[PDB]
Amino acid sequence: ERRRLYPPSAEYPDLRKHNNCMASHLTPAVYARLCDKTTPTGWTLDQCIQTGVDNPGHPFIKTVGMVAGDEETYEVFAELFDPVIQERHNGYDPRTMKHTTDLDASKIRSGYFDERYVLSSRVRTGRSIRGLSLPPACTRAERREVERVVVDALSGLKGDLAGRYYRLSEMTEAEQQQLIDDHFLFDKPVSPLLTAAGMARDWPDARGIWHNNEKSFLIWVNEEDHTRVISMEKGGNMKKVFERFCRGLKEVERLIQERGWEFMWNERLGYILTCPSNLGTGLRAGVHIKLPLLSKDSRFPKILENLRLQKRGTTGSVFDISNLDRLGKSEVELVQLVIDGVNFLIDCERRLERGQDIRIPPP
Amino acid sequence: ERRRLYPPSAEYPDLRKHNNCMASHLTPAVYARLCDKTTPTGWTLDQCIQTGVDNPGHPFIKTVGMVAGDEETYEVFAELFDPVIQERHNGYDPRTMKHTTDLDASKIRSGYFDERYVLSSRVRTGRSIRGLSLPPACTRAERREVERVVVDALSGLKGDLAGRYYRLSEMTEAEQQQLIDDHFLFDKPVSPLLTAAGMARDWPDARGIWHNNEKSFLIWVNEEDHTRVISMEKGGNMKKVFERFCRGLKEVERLIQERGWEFMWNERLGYILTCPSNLGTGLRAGVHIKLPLLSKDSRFPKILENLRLQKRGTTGSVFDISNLDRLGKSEVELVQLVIDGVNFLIDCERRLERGQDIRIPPP
Amino acid sequence: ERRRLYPPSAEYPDLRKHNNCMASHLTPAVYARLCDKTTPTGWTLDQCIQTGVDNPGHPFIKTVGMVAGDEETYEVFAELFDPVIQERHNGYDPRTMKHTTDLDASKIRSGYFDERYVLSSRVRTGRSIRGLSLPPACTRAERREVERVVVDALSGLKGDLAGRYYRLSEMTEAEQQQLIDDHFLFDKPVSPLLTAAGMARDWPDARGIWHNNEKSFLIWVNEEDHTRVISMEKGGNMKKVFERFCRGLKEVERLIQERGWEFMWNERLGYILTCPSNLGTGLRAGVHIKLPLLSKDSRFPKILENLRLQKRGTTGSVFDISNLDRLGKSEVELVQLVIDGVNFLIDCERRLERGQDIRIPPP
Amino acid sequence: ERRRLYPPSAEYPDLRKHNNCMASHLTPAVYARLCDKTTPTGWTLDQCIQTGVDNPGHPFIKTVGMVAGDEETYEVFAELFDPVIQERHNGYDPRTMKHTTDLDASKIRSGYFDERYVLSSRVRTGRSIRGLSLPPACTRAERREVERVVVDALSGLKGDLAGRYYRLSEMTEAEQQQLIDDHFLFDKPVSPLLTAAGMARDWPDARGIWHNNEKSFLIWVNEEDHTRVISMEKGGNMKKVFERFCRGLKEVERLIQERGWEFMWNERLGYILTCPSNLGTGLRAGVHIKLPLLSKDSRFPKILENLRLQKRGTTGSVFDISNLDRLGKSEVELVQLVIDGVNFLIDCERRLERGQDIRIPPP
Amino acid sequence: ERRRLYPPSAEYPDLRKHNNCMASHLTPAVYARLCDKTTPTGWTLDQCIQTGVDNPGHPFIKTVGMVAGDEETYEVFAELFDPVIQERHNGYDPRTMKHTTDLDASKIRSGYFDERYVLSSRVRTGRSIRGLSLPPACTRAERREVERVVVDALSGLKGDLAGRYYRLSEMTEAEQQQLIDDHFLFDKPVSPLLTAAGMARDWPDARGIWHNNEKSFLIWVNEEDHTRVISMEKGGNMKKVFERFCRGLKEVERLIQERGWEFMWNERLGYILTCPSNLGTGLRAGVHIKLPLLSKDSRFPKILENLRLQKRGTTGSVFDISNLDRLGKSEVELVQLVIDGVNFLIDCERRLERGQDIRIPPP
Repeated sequence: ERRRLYPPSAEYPDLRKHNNCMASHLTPAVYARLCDKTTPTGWTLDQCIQTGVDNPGHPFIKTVGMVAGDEETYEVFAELFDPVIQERHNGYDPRTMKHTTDLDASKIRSGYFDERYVLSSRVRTGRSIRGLSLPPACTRAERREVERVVVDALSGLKGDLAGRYYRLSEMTEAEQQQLIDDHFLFDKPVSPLLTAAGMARDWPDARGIWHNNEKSFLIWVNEEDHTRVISMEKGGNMKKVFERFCRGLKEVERLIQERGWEFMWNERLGYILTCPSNLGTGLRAGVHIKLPLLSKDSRFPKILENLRLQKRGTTGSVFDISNLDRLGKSEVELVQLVIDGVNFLIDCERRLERGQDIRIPPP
Repeated sequence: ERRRLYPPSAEYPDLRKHNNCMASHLTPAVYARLCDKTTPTGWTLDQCIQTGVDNPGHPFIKTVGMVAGDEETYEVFAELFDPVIQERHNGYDPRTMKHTTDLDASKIRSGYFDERYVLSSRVRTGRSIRGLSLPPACTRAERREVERVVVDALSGLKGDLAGRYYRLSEMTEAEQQQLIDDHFLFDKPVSPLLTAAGMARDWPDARGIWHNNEKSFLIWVNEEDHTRVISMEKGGNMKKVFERFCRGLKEVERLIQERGWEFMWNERLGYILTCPSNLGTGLRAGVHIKLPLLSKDSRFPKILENLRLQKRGTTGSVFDISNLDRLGKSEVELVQLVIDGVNFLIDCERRLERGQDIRIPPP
Repeated sequence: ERRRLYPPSAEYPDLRKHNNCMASHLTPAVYARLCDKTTPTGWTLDQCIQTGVDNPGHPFIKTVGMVAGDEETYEVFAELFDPVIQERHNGYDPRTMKHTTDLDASKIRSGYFDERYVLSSRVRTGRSIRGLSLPPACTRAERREVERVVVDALSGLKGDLAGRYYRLSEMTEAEQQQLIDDHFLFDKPVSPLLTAAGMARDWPDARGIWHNNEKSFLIWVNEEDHTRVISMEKGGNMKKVFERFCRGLKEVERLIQERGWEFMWNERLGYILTCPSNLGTGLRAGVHIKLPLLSKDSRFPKILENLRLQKRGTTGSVFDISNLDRLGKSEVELVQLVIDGVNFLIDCERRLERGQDIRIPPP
Repeated sequence: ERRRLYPPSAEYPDLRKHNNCMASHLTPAVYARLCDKTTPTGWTLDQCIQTGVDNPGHPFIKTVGMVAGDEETYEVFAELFDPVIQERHNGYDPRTMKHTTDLDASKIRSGYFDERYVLSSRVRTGRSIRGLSLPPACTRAERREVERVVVDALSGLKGDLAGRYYRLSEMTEAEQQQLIDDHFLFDKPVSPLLTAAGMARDWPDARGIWHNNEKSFLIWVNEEDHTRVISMEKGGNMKKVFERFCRGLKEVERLIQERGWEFMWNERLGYILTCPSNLGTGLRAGVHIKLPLLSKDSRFPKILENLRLQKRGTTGSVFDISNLDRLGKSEVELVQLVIDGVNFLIDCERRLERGQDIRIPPP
Repeated sequence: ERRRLYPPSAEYPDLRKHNNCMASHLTPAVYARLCDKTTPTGWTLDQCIQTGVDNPGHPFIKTVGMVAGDEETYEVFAELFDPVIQERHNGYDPRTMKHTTDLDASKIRSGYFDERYVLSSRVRTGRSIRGLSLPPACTRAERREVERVVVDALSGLKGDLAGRYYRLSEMTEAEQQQLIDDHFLFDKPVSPLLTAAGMARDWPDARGIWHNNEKSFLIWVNEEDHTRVISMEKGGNMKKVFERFCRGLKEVERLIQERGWEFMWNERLGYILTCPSNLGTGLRAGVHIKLPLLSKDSRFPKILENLRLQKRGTTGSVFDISNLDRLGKSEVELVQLVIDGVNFLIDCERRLERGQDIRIPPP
């Protein structure tokens, strides 16, 4: 018409007191360029950066501040998304570098941990369906559809990979309590970032938990991403949980492809997930390890950072140790790196108990 | 094209375990009719009912579960909004009945309260600018624009109605602390209903507080609605706060009309506000009254309900008493009703202290 | 799209210190309603009121402050234009009242003035072509087209109504000087209202003067309106100039209709002209009269206003006296009114010279 | 449809008696090509060349005759705009040559003038906001928005760069008179070129003057361009005014970028301004110098032209001397050139007072 | 866009020296109204009136000057077409009056003519297919389609109504010569009106002649209208030719309706034909009568006009006499009127041969 739209800079957010990657990498020129662009489904830049805008963040804990709604979001708004990935994934370049996926689990070697040192071992990743929007942008119908696809695929599961599916909509109090006792049930998201991103709409509609009979295979349906798969065990046996995880993943992929649905996947980004931090693989191979003597030493965080491992709470000297680079390295490579780090910390703790000096690994 | 959209019932929310007015008055036929409709600005039915869907509500505390984004929202989605107004406003009919606005304040009579019984008196309402979207749907540019209009209008304020404007974006810690000490500053919304409605996006951008020099006139800018105006005093003098409130309101209205902006207003709904519960007038004429003997009696809530008054916390026998019908009665009529109720409770407390029997007013 | 337009009140002009009819009759509601509307040709409300906005006006001299670009302008923007016509034409109502046109000139009676009292007599009106835009909105091609139509029509003029056409584009200095000596040439508009209205664009392209051989018929082509026709004579013989004017007008109308073009004309407005002040007829039947004794008396302006006559400069006691109501009365009725006023002033001056008392006519 | 548009040559203006660069470089082929093209905002070629068409110009004083409304105007209508820039900027080629901007002010050397010779020194340029239309095409809302952005940016100014902002809309008579006495206030544009270009619409709405406390920093808001910045002092100290100018410019740029707005800027054109004559830098570094003996000599204009300096009125042998090439050379390079010319004229005047012969500098 | 279309009066034809009904009933207002309108198929007003424009006509022989291209042409351009029908059909009013069709042929009574007086008798009308455009606007594909439909319908003809179909495209010279000898073949149209109307495009493509075995039934395919049907005989037996004509017409109509095609027909206009003169019925019941004594008398044309009969060449005192009102009267009524006129002329000639005086019938 003849009326004038608001200038692109008139919609520019106030990012003076923000400390997330979105605010750091957002410039007036990029916002002006990407204000008009829109994904085929309907996701806009403002909806992409709403989580970063509403949450200023805090120093010493830097977040991404961005979410995605579709596969096209990483392409329509690629100009802003690429530097965020660059800074979040230690310099990984989506412009030219190509991600490699290796989920065979036939390359895992050794990696058996001491039972006293390691109490539990987990392998966790996420997946999303290609034809349906991401949790920030998915409507109620699409959230029902992803649940239906996952339930239909997981119904045809046999062998040790056998279990049931519980819907939070009609979850009874007794089974809810037993799931809480098993530390498998997920609550309504309360983090301000998730709520601002729109990952808690329509709760608990279309949200479900798929539980294996052996209590080793866990599936969360559209709580933070379309599917969150976990293979866990009480002990230090990473090879068995890794092979169970890969068998379940390939079985689910084959079943959904047989039904006609396909996982989100791109050559340059890997497995597409809603949060740009979890990209490529989404793997967090964690370990609940108790190393009091090593935790006493102040050089322990530096040594952990040298091998690209991070520590988090479960404290009683028991911590969860997980890898860093979700994107840019193969899944089996990530598993090998995390088991190597765990073994290095195990022998360091053995030396500390014996009093032997520990050599710092190269960064 | 040739592809099929998701059926309107496929997007229908799961309202089996919801206890808000939105879920009560939502039917598959209405959702099917209003799924395609959209306000000129862009507000959809799903965005209208998202707050109700995400918040199931609780029995004995019934909420509306709906919000509006534009003036057209009450007209584009009128079919669903009308029964909600009907049930929320004690049977007020927006189909045929017309709201009457009387902000002259020249009809207030008597209504002077005892200083010992009443500690404070407040008159509070809300206003919104016609050309800009409501807080649930307003973008950053529109939230800046409403703030600019209000600040420009309130700059030209003289007499006793003189004060300053503090932006939460650059509010210093000392003045923030003094505002907290004055119980005037508003925090970031934490209620799940407000957050789900989208009333807490972009915080604290474009949010401000306008404070009178005499500490009697308070303006909140786009915290829950475009403008929240309060005239308060420490005592039981309702006529002075009412006249100050009306003078400020008419001065602001004249100033914005001089600048070219106009308040949202419809004949059938009154003053348009984002929440359908606050409609017509948005008045909450409150009183901080301490009636221990009356509070001891169990018939006190029934007596309060007879005169259409409600009690809320500030306890120490001190309660805030406010009117009920925001829409369907004139502003001066609401003030007269609330002062009549306060005087009735005052004489009831006097009788109780003297031991005299109290006659229950008709409902 | 998803971006937000500027609110209609954001474009509202600052009319605090304006004293034209446009500012007086412009309200935020009307501007909001008519901001989106646009004539088929392309004329907007802002272009209609630009002349009023740029020119604040002065007290004691009130202007219209509005212009039109097309015939649809009086219909597309009728809501704002109607009150302006109401106030400008002494209460004429375009909503219901219908204008009557009578250009026969067979009803003129008496109206012969004294040669000593009256030095000159003029009959002047304006016309516009239906298929072409008004001077404020007409482009260069349309301004060429109106000139071509008028020149082709006036070429086929015979009898006493015979003359030539001079284009200001190639007007030579000698004929320009002789036209100035004849007080017929028009200069480039310098009034701020006309320049702001856009009536001086592309000068002197497509502007011309058609001059009769007898120096009695004058045509101005698109200087302020499409055609400005004048029939003038040195004396007090109104019937001859009126009949010459009507003969020329009907001859030109018949010729243009023969060629295929038609004058702008509406039942409720009469002859459409660019300025809303000149509507219905556009007649200014003027007289250069010298009445020193009457001009000395201070009641002369009131007496002139009683008969609906106005005085203007040509002073030496010589003034131009013209009618007031362009719209709402028939052309012959306007001529009768002006000749009646002139005769009344003539007999008043005769009485003053003889010393006789003069009776004030009813208002 | 089936109806025929007016041919592009039917709209071609009559430029036979025009002597501006627009008429010189306008050809029927270019007009035919660019008649249909339109900037995203709505600026057409006819609106670009209206100023040239309405003003034929005069020999010995050649004007540009063109204006721009948007940043896209220099790209949508680049075919016509490029030769105008070529002829106006001494052969600068926007097709291939790239403009270089250097506003550091750390390269200025020497350039201190005698106090008796030089009475005042000024550094003046213009800036425009990227997201808002140029003054010829900007609507009322955009003119308000540019003023709001500039006022908000200049509010956060400290140090010696501290001052107030006066709006001409509510400028009181006393401060208006004192601004006139300071020769800082700007009047309503009366030049026919500016009025025809549309640079005087809506006066004095959204027009303001920002005045430093030290009376050295002057900002004009949307009088001829979005911002007109001046740093002036009474004396011959060019380095201090240059450093103050650059500090103010970079502070304002940083503040607007912090708020989210960005200055208009292109690699091939430099800083975008409405008039094509003022491009690249818009710098007019002037000096009020009194050289009677040099002014007596008839070779003085040639000597001034040799160094690319021009003379203008303030006469009493006092003239304002300013550079020529706004575009094609760096800002610091322009300052160095103008100070070199002033020093050359100073030593020439010293020689003339001493009677020494003066050597003519190379052209 | 922003460019201006040619005004509707700029396309107005020069009808000063035209004497057809189209020019008589065309006014600038009607042309302006109907310039934009267009039939669903694509027929415009200019194409409707091209035949009238190109052919000025001649006094004493007045033509219609209009053609139609579709059934919607009589409705889209009804405002201009209606007065033409009014004047052509002796005051028939298509606005309100409804045409009645009676093709039963069971109401014909008497009407047997003398063999010596009458040499031949013909009944001729035209028909058009509803789904295909009229000859002025029909393309090559539609002209092929009408021929295919007519040929397929007429193939299934038995009894005395049996014959062949000859295509002019491959008509051999011998059969062409024999058709010429039978005076049945039609040549390429040479009348300027038909050529200007577009009724001679693509000749002789899709043009054909269907000839009965008994040489009594003649069909012309898209020569001037879609179908031209004739039933002729050598003698004065009108009842037999009328019944043969009606039997053939109803058989063809039933056959085309069986195949799925339907004749053009409207309640207010009757059978739709391309030329507005031939409307309602298109009947021209002619008779080749030789009345020398009556032809000698000068009152014969007036007497013929009294009964609504017209005379035309075949002279040798032999003339073709036919009815006038194609539209407004029933087909059987037209046949009765023409046979009554022929019988009246027969008895008048008998009286003239016997010398008896003849009484003039009422007009």
